[PDB]
Amino acid sequence: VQLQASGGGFVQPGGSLRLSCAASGKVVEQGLMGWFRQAPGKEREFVSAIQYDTKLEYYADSVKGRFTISRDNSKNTVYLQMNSLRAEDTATYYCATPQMWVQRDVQARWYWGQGTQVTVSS
Amino acid sequence: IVGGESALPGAWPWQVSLHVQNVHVCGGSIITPEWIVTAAHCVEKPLNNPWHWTAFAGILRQSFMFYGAGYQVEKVISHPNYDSKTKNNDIALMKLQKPLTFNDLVKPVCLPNPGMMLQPEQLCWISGWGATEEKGKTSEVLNAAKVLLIETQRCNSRYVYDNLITPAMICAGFLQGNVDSCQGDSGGPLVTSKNNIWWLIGDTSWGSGCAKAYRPGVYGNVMVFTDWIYRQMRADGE
Amino acid sequence: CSNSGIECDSSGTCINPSNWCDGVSHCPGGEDENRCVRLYGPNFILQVYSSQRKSWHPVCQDDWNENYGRAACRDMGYKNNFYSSQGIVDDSGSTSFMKLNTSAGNVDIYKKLYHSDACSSKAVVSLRCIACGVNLN
Ligand SMILES: *[C@@H]1O[C@H](CO)[C@@H](O)[C@H](O)[C@H]1NC(C)=O
Ligand SMILES: [Ca+2]
Repeated sequence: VQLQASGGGFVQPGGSLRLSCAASGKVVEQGLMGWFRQAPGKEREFVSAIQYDTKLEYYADSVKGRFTISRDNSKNTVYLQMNSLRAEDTATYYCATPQMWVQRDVQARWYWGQGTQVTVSS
Repeated sequence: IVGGESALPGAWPWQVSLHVQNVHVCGGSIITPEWIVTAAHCVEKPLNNPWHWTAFAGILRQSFMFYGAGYQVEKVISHPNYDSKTKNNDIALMKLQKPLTFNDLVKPVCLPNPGMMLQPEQLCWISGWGATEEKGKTSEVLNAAKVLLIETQRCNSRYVYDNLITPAMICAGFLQGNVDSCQGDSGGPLVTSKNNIWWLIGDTSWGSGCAKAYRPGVYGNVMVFTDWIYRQMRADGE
Repeated sequence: CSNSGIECDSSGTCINPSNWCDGVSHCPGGEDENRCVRLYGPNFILQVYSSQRKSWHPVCQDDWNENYGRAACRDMGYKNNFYSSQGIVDDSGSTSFMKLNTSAGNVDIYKKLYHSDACSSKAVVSLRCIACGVNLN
Protein backbone atom coordinates (compact mmCIF):
# COMPACT_ATOMS: atom_id res chain seq x y z
CA VAL A 1 0.00 0.00 0.00
CA GLN A 2 1.25 3.48 -0.95
CA LEU A 3 0.58 6.45 1.33
CA GLN A 4 0.87 10.13 0.39
CA ALA A 5 0.51 12.58 3.26
CA SER A 6 -0.28 16.27 2.78
CA GLY A 7 -1.79 19.24 4.58
CA GLY A 8 1.19 20.36 6.65
CA GLY A 9 2.12 23.98 7.12
CA PHE A 10 2.99 26.76 9.54
CA VAL A 11 0.53 28.07 12.16
CA GLN A 12 0.61 30.05 15.39
CA PRO A 13 -0.51 28.85 18.83
CA GLY A 14 -4.24 28.21 18.77
CA GLY A 15 -4.40 27.61 15.02
CA SER A 16 -5.61 24.50 13.24
CA LEU A 17 -4.57 22.19 10.41
CA ARG A 18 -6.20 19.21 8.69
CA LEU A 19 -3.80 16.54 7.43
CA SER A 20 -4.65 14.00 4.73
CA CYS A 21 -3.29 10.54 3.96
CA ALA A 22 -4.31 9.11 0.58
CA ALA A 23 -3.83 5.36 0.26
CA SER A 24 -3.25 3.40 -2.94
CA GLY A 25 -3.39 -0.37 -2.68
CA LYS A 26 -5.58 -3.20 -1.47
CA VAL A 27 -8.24 -2.01 0.97
CA VAL A 28 -7.47 -5.05 3.14
CA GLU A 29 -4.18 -3.32 4.00
CA GLN A 30 -6.01 -0.22 5.34
CA GLY A 31 -7.82 -1.92 8.24
CA LEU A 32 -5.96 0.33 10.69
CA MET A 33 -4.36 3.62 9.64
CA GLY A 34 -2.29 5.69 12.05
CA TRP A 35 -0.60 9.05 12.41
CA PHE A 36 2.79 9.45 14.09
CA ARG A 37 5.02 12.48 14.60
CA GLN A 38 8.73 13.13 15.05
CA ALA A 39 10.41 16.33 16.18
CA PRO A 40 14.16 16.76 15.64
CA GLY A 41 16.34 15.00 18.19
CA LYS A 42 13.35 13.27 19.84
CA GLU A 43 11.76 9.79 19.84
CA ARG A 44 8.92 9.11 17.35
CA GLU A 45 5.49 9.45 18.97
CA PHE A 46 2.14 7.82 18.27
CA VAL A 47 -0.60 10.38 17.63
CA SER A 48 -3.83 8.78 16.43
CA ALA A 49 -5.30 5.81 14.56
CA ILE A 50 -8.63 4.77 13.05
CA GLN A 51 -10.22 1.49 12.01
CA TYR A 52 -11.37 1.09 8.41
CA ASP A 53 -15.08 1.06 9.32
CA THR A 54 -14.43 4.10 11.62
CA LYS A 55 -16.01 2.35 14.62
CA LEU A 56 -12.81 2.61 16.71
CA GLU A 57 -10.53 5.64 17.13
CA TYR A 58 -7.33 6.03 19.15
CA TYR A 59 -5.57 9.13 20.46
CA ALA A 60 -2.35 9.72 22.33
CA ASP A 61 -2.86 11.29 25.75
CA SER A 62 -1.04 14.50 24.79
CA VAL A 63 -3.41 15.21 21.86
CA LYS A 64 -6.66 13.75 23.23
CA GLY A 65 -9.57 16.17 22.83
CA ARG A 66 -7.86 18.50 20.36
CA PHE A 67 -7.36 16.13 17.40
CA THR A 68 -9.99 14.21 15.43
CA ILE A 69 -9.31 11.38 12.97
CA SER A 70 -11.70 10.31 10.20
CA ARG A 71 -11.88 8.30 6.99
CA ASP A 72 -13.51 8.52 3.60
CA ASN A 73 -13.34 4.99 2.21
CA SER A 74 -14.45 5.85 -1.35
CA LYS A 75 -11.42 8.19 -1.53
CA ASN A 76 -9.31 5.76 0.57
CA THR A 77 -8.25 8.86 2.51
CA VAL A 78 -7.65 9.33 6.25
CA TYR A 79 -7.79 12.80 7.75
CA LEU A 80 -6.45 14.26 10.98
CA GLN A 81 -8.14 17.46 12.14
CA MET A 82 -5.78 19.18 14.60
CA ASN A 83 -7.18 22.11 16.59
CA SER A 84 -5.65 24.23 19.37
CA LEU A 85 -2.05 23.64 18.36
CA ARG A 86 0.91 24.43 20.59
CA ALA A 87 4.62 24.79 19.84
CA GLU A 88 5.27 21.25 21.19
CA ASP A 89 3.09 19.89 18.33
CA THR A 90 5.81 21.01 15.91
CA ALA A 91 7.11 17.90 14.12
CA THR A 92 6.98 16.00 10.87
CA TYR A 93 3.71 14.04 10.87
CA TYR A 94 3.62 10.60 9.25
CA CYS A 95 0.79 8.27 8.29
CA ALA A 96 1.44 4.54 8.32
CA THR A 97 -0.06 1.09 8.64
CA PRO A 98 0.85 -1.33 11.46
CA GLN A 99 3.04 -3.36 9.10
CA MET A 100 5.04 -0.14 8.57
CA TRP A 101 5.20 1.42 12.06
CA VAL A 102 6.11 -1.76 13.97
CA GLN A 103 9.83 -1.79 13.23
CA ARG A 104 12.67 -4.16 14.00
CA ASP A 105 14.97 -1.17 13.34
CA VAL A 106 13.15 1.89 14.71
CA GLN A 107 15.91 4.21 13.42
CA ALA A 108 15.20 3.13 9.83
CA ARG A 109 13.74 6.05 7.92
CA TRP A 110 10.13 6.27 6.82
CA TYR A 111 9.35 7.18 3.22
CA TRP A 112 9.23 10.90 2.44
CA GLY A 113 5.76 10.64 0.89
CA GLN A 114 4.37 9.39 4.22
CA GLY A 115 5.22 12.66 5.96
CA THR A 116 4.22 16.31 6.08
CA GLN A 117 5.87 19.07 8.11
CA VAL A 118 3.90 20.96 10.76
CA THR A 119 5.44 24.00 12.46
CA VAL A 120 3.74 25.95 15.26
CA SER A 121 5.43 29.27 16.03
CA SER A 122 4.31 32.85 16.65
CA ILE B 1 15.07 -13.36 7.13
CA VAL B 2 18.09 -12.39 5.01
CA GLY B 3 20.28 -15.15 3.61
CA GLY B 4 18.03 -18.09 4.45
CA GLU B 5 15.77 -20.51 2.60
CA SER B 6 12.06 -21.26 2.50
CA ALA B 7 10.85 -23.64 5.20
CA LEU B 8 9.07 -26.96 4.68
CA PRO B 9 5.75 -27.75 6.39
CA GLY B 10 6.38 -28.88 9.95
CA ALA B 11 9.96 -27.61 10.03
CA TRP B 12 9.07 -24.80 12.47
CA PRO B 13 5.67 -25.82 13.87
CA TRP B 14 5.76 -23.27 16.73
CA GLN B 15 6.07 -20.31 14.34
CA VAL B 16 2.97 -18.14 13.95
CA SER B 17 2.19 -15.13 11.79
CA LEU B 18 0.50 -12.41 13.87
CA HIS B 19 -1.85 -10.19 11.87
CA VAL B 20 -3.31 -6.78 12.65
CA GLN B 21 -6.60 -6.52 10.72
CA ASN B 22 -5.53 -9.53 8.63
CA VAL B 23 -2.09 -8.11 7.70
CA HIS B 24 1.13 -9.70 8.95
CA VAL B 25 2.88 -7.45 11.46
CA CYS B 26 4.89 -9.71 13.75
CA GLY B 27 6.01 -13.25 14.39
CA GLY B 28 5.52 -15.37 17.48
CA SER B 29 6.23 -18.72 19.09
CA ILE B 30 3.68 -21.21 20.44
CA ILE B 31 4.47 -22.42 23.95
CA THR B 32 1.06 -23.89 24.96
CA PRO B 33 -2.20 -24.46 23.00
CA GLU B 34 -3.22 -20.91 23.99
CA TRP B 35 -0.05 -18.90 24.80
CA ILE B 36 2.20 -17.23 22.20
CA VAL B 37 5.50 -15.45 22.93
CA THR B 38 6.21 -12.33 20.87
CA ALA B 39 7.87 -8.91 21.23
CA ALA B 40 6.63 -5.94 23.26
CA HIS B 41 7.50 -3.52 20.46
CA CYS B 42 4.82 -5.32 18.41
CA VAL B 43 2.04 -4.40 20.85
CA GLU B 44 2.59 -0.79 21.91
CA LYS B 45 -0.57 1.33 21.98
CA PRO B 46 -2.81 1.22 19.95
CA LEU B 47 -1.72 -2.37 19.17
CA ASN B 48 -2.21 -3.39 22.81
CA ASN B 49 -5.84 -4.11 21.91
CA PRO B 50 -6.35 -7.89 21.43
CA TRP B 51 -9.33 -7.24 19.13
CA HIS B 52 -6.96 -6.32 16.27
CA TRP B 53 -4.82 -9.47 16.44
CA THR B 54 -5.26 -12.89 14.84
CA ALA B 55 -2.74 -15.74 14.81
CA PHE B 56 -2.03 -18.08 11.89
CA ALA B 57 -0.36 -21.42 12.62
CA GLY B 58 0.65 -24.32 10.39
CA ILE B 59 0.42 -22.11 7.27
CA LEU B 60 3.58 -21.32 5.32
CA ARG B 61 2.34 -18.64 2.89
CA GLN B 62 0.63 -15.32 3.57
CA SER B 63 -1.75 -15.82 0.63
CA PHE B 64 -3.28 -18.76 2.54
CA MET B 65 -4.03 -16.77 5.73
CA PHE B 66 -7.62 -15.74 4.91
CA TYR B 67 -10.18 -13.94 7.05
CA GLY B 68 -11.47 -16.53 9.50
CA ALA B 69 -8.62 -19.03 9.08
CA GLY B 70 -6.78 -17.47 12.03
CA TYR B 71 -7.17 -17.64 15.80
CA GLN B 72 -8.56 -14.55 17.53
CA VAL B 73 -6.29 -13.20 20.27
CA GLU B 74 -7.98 -12.75 23.65
CA LYS B 75 -5.25 -11.11 25.75
CA VAL B 76 -2.10 -9.08 25.06
CA ILE B 77 0.43 -8.64 27.89
CA SER B 78 3.64 -6.63 27.53
CA HIS B 79 6.51 -6.92 29.98
CA PRO B 80 5.83 -4.34 32.74
CA ASN B 81 9.46 -3.09 32.56
CA TYR B 82 9.51 -2.75 28.76
CA ASP B 83 11.28 0.46 27.70
CA SER B 84 10.37 1.60 24.19
CA LYS B 85 13.36 3.93 23.79
CA THR B 86 15.93 1.16 24.34
CA LYS B 87 13.72 -1.92 23.69
CA ASN B 88 14.94 -3.29 27.02
CA ASN B 89 12.74 -6.16 28.25
CA ASP B 90 11.26 -6.55 24.76
CA ILE B 91 8.85 -9.44 25.27
CA ALA B 92 5.09 -9.87 25.26
CA LEU B 93 2.51 -12.65 25.53
CA MET B 94 -0.66 -13.23 23.55
CA LYS B 95 -3.40 -15.55 24.77
CA LEU B 96 -5.69 -17.09 22.17
CA GLN B 97 -9.46 -17.06 22.55
CA LYS B 98 -9.58 -20.74 21.54
CA PRO B 99 -6.84 -23.36 22.07
CA LEU B 100 -4.81 -24.58 19.12
CA THR B 101 -5.02 -28.14 17.83
CA PHE B 102 -1.54 -29.65 17.77
CA ASN B 103 -0.59 -31.88 14.84
CA ASP B 104 2.35 -32.37 12.47
CA LEU B 105 2.23 -28.71 11.39
CA VAL B 106 1.46 -26.98 14.73
CA LYS B 107 3.49 -27.83 17.86
CA PRO B 108 4.96 -25.80 20.74
CA VAL B 109 8.59 -24.93 21.35
CA CYS B 110 10.03 -25.51 24.82
CA LEU B 111 10.73 -22.69 27.24
CA PRO B 112 14.39 -22.77 28.32
CA ASN B 113 15.28 -24.17 31.71
CA PRO B 114 17.86 -22.74 34.10
CA GLY B 115 21.21 -24.38 33.49
CA MET B 116 21.09 -24.91 29.73
CA MET B 117 24.89 -24.46 29.59
CA LEU B 118 24.82 -23.25 26.00
CA GLN B 119 28.07 -22.83 24.09
CA PRO B 120 29.42 -19.27 23.68
CA GLU B 121 28.71 -19.50 19.94
CA GLN B 122 25.80 -21.94 20.17
CA LEU B 123 24.21 -22.79 16.82
CA CYS B 124 20.67 -21.41 16.48
CA TRP B 125 17.90 -20.89 13.93
CA ILE B 126 15.69 -17.89 13.19
CA SER B 127 12.49 -17.97 11.16
CA GLY B 128 9.84 -15.57 9.95
CA TRP B 129 8.13 -13.77 7.09
CA GLY B 130 10.42 -10.76 7.33
CA ALA B 131 12.04 -9.09 4.35
CA THR B 132 14.72 -11.07 2.53
CA GLU B 133 16.73 -7.90 1.82
CA GLU B 134 17.11 -4.58 3.60
CA LYS B 135 14.09 -2.35 2.86
CA GLY B 136 12.34 -5.27 1.14
CA LYS B 137 8.69 -6.24 1.49
CA THR B 138 7.18 -8.94 3.68
CA SER B 139 8.00 -12.45 2.41
CA GLU B 140 5.02 -14.43 1.13
CA VAL B 141 6.76 -17.62 2.33
CA LEU B 142 8.17 -18.61 5.72
CA ASN B 143 11.98 -18.52 5.67
CA ALA B 144 14.57 -19.79 8.14
CA ALA B 145 18.33 -19.52 8.55
CA LYS B 146 21.17 -20.63 10.81
CA VAL B 147 22.78 -18.08 13.13
CA LEU B 148 25.26 -18.38 15.99
CA LEU B 149 25.08 -16.77 19.40
CA ILE B 150 27.57 -13.93 19.78
CA GLU B 151 28.88 -13.36 23.30
CA THR B 152 27.46 -10.17 24.82
CA GLN B 153 31.01 -8.99 25.70
CA ARG B 154 31.82 -9.04 21.93
CA CYS B 155 28.43 -7.53 20.95
CA ASN B 156 29.01 -4.63 23.43
CA SER B 157 32.38 -3.76 21.88
CA ARG B 158 32.97 -0.24 20.57
CA TYR B 159 32.85 -1.39 16.94
CA VAL B 160 29.61 -3.38 17.31
CA TYR B 161 26.79 -2.11 19.54
CA ASP B 162 28.89 -0.22 22.12
CA ASN B 163 27.34 -1.15 25.49
CA LEU B 164 23.72 -1.21 24.23
CA ILE B 165 23.28 -4.93 24.97
CA THR B 166 21.65 -5.38 28.39
CA PRO B 167 21.24 -8.62 30.38
CA ALA B 168 17.68 -8.84 28.97
CA MET B 169 19.21 -9.06 25.47
CA ILE B 170 21.22 -11.60 23.52
CA CYS B 171 22.98 -11.22 20.17
CA ALA B 172 22.98 -13.73 17.33
CA GLY B 173 24.00 -13.79 13.69
CA PHE B 174 27.39 -13.16 12.08
CA LEU B 175 29.68 -10.17 12.58
CA GLN B 176 30.41 -10.48 8.85
CA GLY B 177 26.67 -10.15 8.15
CA ASN B 178 24.94 -11.83 5.18
CA VAL B 179 22.53 -13.76 7.46
CA ASP B 180 20.17 -11.91 9.80
CA SER B 181 16.59 -11.32 10.80
CA CYS B 182 14.94 -8.30 9.20
CA GLN B 183 11.83 -6.11 9.08
CA GLY B 184 8.76 -8.28 9.63
CA ASP B 185 10.56 -10.89 11.74
CA SER B 186 9.89 -8.94 14.97
CA GLY B 187 8.69 -11.16 17.80
CA GLY B 188 9.64 -14.36 15.98
CA PRO B 189 11.70 -17.21 17.39
CA LEU B 190 15.39 -17.70 17.97
CA VAL B 191 15.66 -21.40 18.79
CA THR B 192 18.42 -23.92 19.46
CA SER B 193 18.63 -27.70 19.67
CA LYS B 194 20.07 -29.28 22.80
CA ASN B 195 19.56 -32.79 24.19
CA ASN B 196 17.41 -33.40 21.08
CA ILE B 197 14.96 -30.67 22.22
CA TRP B 198 14.23 -27.36 20.51
CA TRP B 199 14.32 -24.49 23.02
CA LEU B 200 13.11 -20.89 22.65
CA ILE B 201 16.08 -18.75 23.64
CA GLY B 202 15.21 -15.43 21.96
CA ASP B 203 12.52 -13.33 20.33
CA THR B 204 13.46 -11.00 17.48
CA SER B 205 13.87 -7.53 18.99
CA TRP B 206 16.08 -5.08 17.08
CA GLY B 207 19.12 -4.47 14.91
CA SER B 208 20.78 -1.80 12.79
CA GLY B 209 19.96 -2.50 9.17
CA CYS B 210 19.78 -6.12 8.07
CA ALA B 211 22.72 -8.49 7.51
CA LYS B 212 25.32 -5.70 7.66
CA ALA B 213 28.81 -6.31 9.01
CA TYR B 214 29.24 -5.68 12.75
CA ARG B 215 25.47 -5.06 13.09
CA PRO B 216 24.02 -8.45 14.06
CA GLY B 217 20.55 -9.22 15.36
CA VAL B 218 19.49 -8.55 18.94
CA TYR B 219 16.92 -10.77 20.62
CA GLY B 220 15.00 -10.69 23.86
CA ASN B 221 16.70 -12.98 26.39
CA VAL B 222 13.86 -15.45 26.97
CA MET B 223 15.68 -17.28 29.77
CA VAL B 224 15.63 -14.06 31.81
CA PHE B 225 11.88 -13.62 31.11
CA THR B 226 10.74 -17.13 32.12
CA ASP B 227 9.75 -16.20 35.69
CA TRP B 228 7.51 -13.45 34.32
CA ILE B 229 6.05 -15.78 31.66
CA TYR B 230 5.19 -18.47 34.21
CA ARG B 231 3.59 -15.85 36.47
CA GLN B 232 1.25 -14.62 33.71
CA MET B 233 0.27 -18.18 32.79
CA ARG B 234 -0.27 -19.09 36.46
CA ALA B 235 -2.32 -15.94 37.11
CA ASP B 236 -4.50 -16.72 34.07
CA GLY B 237 -5.18 -20.37 34.92
CA GLU B 238 -6.84 -19.51 38.25
CA CYS C 1 19.33 -6.09 48.20
CA SER C 2 21.70 -6.43 51.14
CA ASN C 3 22.41 -9.51 53.26
CA SER C 4 21.34 -12.00 50.56
CA GLY C 5 17.83 -10.55 50.47
CA ILE C 6 15.70 -11.38 47.45
CA GLU C 7 14.10 -8.72 45.24
CA CYS C 8 10.32 -9.01 45.36
CA ASP C 9 9.97 -6.68 42.38
CA SER C 10 11.69 -4.08 40.23
CA SER C 11 10.46 -1.46 42.76
CA GLY C 12 13.23 -2.03 45.32
CA THR C 13 11.38 -4.29 47.76
CA CYS C 14 13.65 -6.80 49.53
CA ILE C 15 12.60 -9.87 51.51
CA ASN C 16 14.49 -12.29 53.74
CA PRO C 17 15.08 -15.62 51.91
CA SER C 18 13.52 -17.50 54.84
CA ASN C 19 10.17 -16.03 53.73
CA TRP C 20 10.69 -17.00 50.08
CA CYS C 21 8.35 -19.88 49.22
CA ASP C 22 7.33 -20.34 52.86
CA GLY C 23 3.59 -20.53 52.13
CA VAL C 24 2.68 -16.96 53.18
CA SER C 25 2.52 -14.16 50.61
CA HIS C 26 4.85 -11.40 51.84
CA CYS C 27 5.79 -9.54 48.64
CA PRO C 28 3.47 -6.79 47.32
CA GLY C 29 2.66 -8.85 44.22
CA GLY C 30 3.03 -12.23 45.89
CA GLU C 31 6.24 -12.87 43.95
CA ASP C 32 7.67 -14.87 46.86
CA GLU C 33 5.05 -17.63 46.50
CA ASN C 34 4.35 -18.01 42.75
CA ARG C 35 7.75 -19.17 41.39
CA CYS C 36 8.57 -21.96 43.84
CA VAL C 37 8.78 -24.87 41.35
CA ARG C 38 11.17 -25.12 38.39
CA LEU C 39 12.62 -27.61 35.92
CA TYR C 40 16.42 -27.58 35.84
CA GLY C 41 18.68 -28.31 32.88
CA PRO C 42 18.11 -30.05 29.55
CA ASN C 43 16.99 -33.18 31.46
CA PHE C 44 14.10 -31.45 33.29
CA ILE C 45 15.17 -32.11 36.88
CA LEU C 46 12.29 -31.06 39.12
CA GLN C 47 13.48 -28.58 41.75
CA VAL C 48 11.67 -26.75 44.55
CA TYR C 49 12.91 -23.74 46.50
CA SER C 50 13.32 -24.64 50.17
CA SER C 51 12.49 -21.86 52.62
CA GLN C 52 14.30 -23.96 55.25
CA ARG C 53 17.55 -24.04 53.25
CA LYS C 54 17.12 -20.80 51.25
CA SER C 55 18.04 -22.56 48.00
CA TRP C 56 16.76 -24.79 45.19
CA HIS C 57 16.94 -28.56 45.61
CA PRO C 58 15.86 -31.57 43.54
CA VAL C 59 12.80 -33.59 44.52
CA CYS C 60 13.10 -37.15 45.82
CA GLN C 61 11.16 -39.81 43.96
CA ASP C 62 9.85 -41.40 47.20
CA ASP C 63 6.04 -41.53 47.11
CA TRP C 64 5.92 -39.24 44.06
CA ASN C 65 3.31 -39.97 41.40
CA GLU C 66 1.49 -38.36 38.48
CA ASN C 67 -0.97 -36.53 40.74
CA TYR C 68 1.93 -34.75 42.44
CA GLY C 69 3.51 -34.11 39.04
CA ARG C 70 0.29 -32.52 37.80
CA ALA C 71 0.20 -30.34 40.92
CA ALA C 72 3.76 -29.20 40.20
CA CYS C 73 2.89 -28.40 36.58
CA ARG C 74 -0.18 -26.41 37.63
CA ASP C 75 1.89 -24.45 40.17
CA MET C 76 4.23 -23.54 37.29
CA GLY C 77 1.38 -22.12 35.20
CA TYR C 78 0.86 -25.03 32.79
CA LYS C 79 -2.76 -25.44 33.98
CA ASN C 80 -4.03 -28.91 33.01
CA ASN C 81 -1.02 -29.83 30.85
CA PHE C 82 1.06 -32.87 31.74
CA TYR C 83 3.49 -34.80 29.54
CA SER C 84 5.93 -37.17 31.24
CA SER C 85 7.63 -37.97 34.53
CA GLN C 86 10.16 -40.60 35.60
CA GLY C 87 12.68 -41.19 38.34
CA ILE C 88 16.30 -40.58 37.37
CA VAL C 89 19.60 -40.81 39.23
CA ASP C 90 21.07 -37.57 40.54
CA ASP C 91 24.03 -36.22 38.56
CA SER C 92 24.87 -32.96 40.39
CA GLY C 93 26.71 -34.32 43.45
CA SER C 94 23.81 -33.36 45.69
CA THR C 95 23.56 -34.23 49.38
CA SER C 96 20.37 -32.16 49.74
CA PHE C 97 16.88 -33.15 48.61
CA MET C 98 13.22 -32.17 48.95
CA LYS C 99 11.18 -35.14 50.19
CA LEU C 100 7.42 -35.65 50.07
CA ASN C 101 5.36 -35.62 53.28
CA THR C 102 2.53 -38.02 52.45
CA SER C 103 0.49 -36.66 55.40
CA ALA C 104 1.07 -32.97 54.67
CA GLY C 105 -2.58 -32.03 54.17
CA ASN C 106 -4.02 -29.43 51.82
CA VAL C 107 -1.16 -26.96 51.37
CA ASP C 108 0.91 -25.66 48.47
CA ILE C 109 2.71 -28.41 46.57
CA TYR C 110 6.06 -26.93 47.57
CA LYS C 111 5.00 -27.02 51.24
CA LYS C 112 4.24 -30.74 51.01
CA LEU C 113 8.02 -31.15 50.63
CA TYR C 114 10.57 -31.02 53.44
CA HIS C 115 14.37 -30.92 53.25
CA SER C 116 16.21 -34.23 53.55
CA ASP C 117 19.77 -35.49 53.18
CA ALA C 118 18.83 -38.73 51.39
CA CYS C 119 16.25 -40.31 49.10
CA SER C 120 15.26 -43.90 49.82
CA SER C 121 14.56 -44.59 46.13
CA LYS C 122 18.02 -43.19 45.19
CA ALA C 123 16.31 -41.23 42.40
CA VAL C 124 15.08 -37.70 41.76
CA VAL C 125 12.04 -36.62 39.75
CA SER C 126 12.33 -35.61 36.11
CA LEU C 127 9.19 -33.82 34.93
CA ARG C 128 7.90 -32.38 31.65
CA CYS C 129 4.61 -30.49 31.71
CA ILE C 130 4.05 -30.27 27.94
CA ALA C 131 5.21 -32.10 24.82
CA CYS C 132 7.35 -29.50 23.08
CA GLY C 133 10.54 -29.01 21.12
CA VAL C 134 9.96 -31.51 18.28
CA ASN C 135 9.96 -30.68 14.58
CA LEU C 136 10.66 -32.21 11.17
CA ASN C 137 13.66 -34.58 11.30
C1 LIG D 1 4.03 -34.09 57.81
O1 LIG D 1 2.85 -33.30 58.01
C2 LIG D 1 2.18 -33.55 59.25
C3 LIG D 1 0.93 -32.71 59.26
O2 LIG D 1 1.23 -31.33 59.03
C4 LIG D 1 3.11 -33.25 60.42
O3 LIG D 1 2.46 -33.58 61.64
C5 LIG D 1 4.40 -34.05 60.29
O4 LIG D 1 5.32 -33.67 61.31
C6 LIG D 1 5.04 -33.80 58.92
N1 LIG D 1 6.24 -34.60 58.76
C7 LIG D 1 7.41 -34.09 58.37
C8 LIG D 1 8.55 -35.05 58.26
O5 LIG D 1 7.54 -32.89 58.12
CA1 LIG E 1 6.52 -15.76 51.82
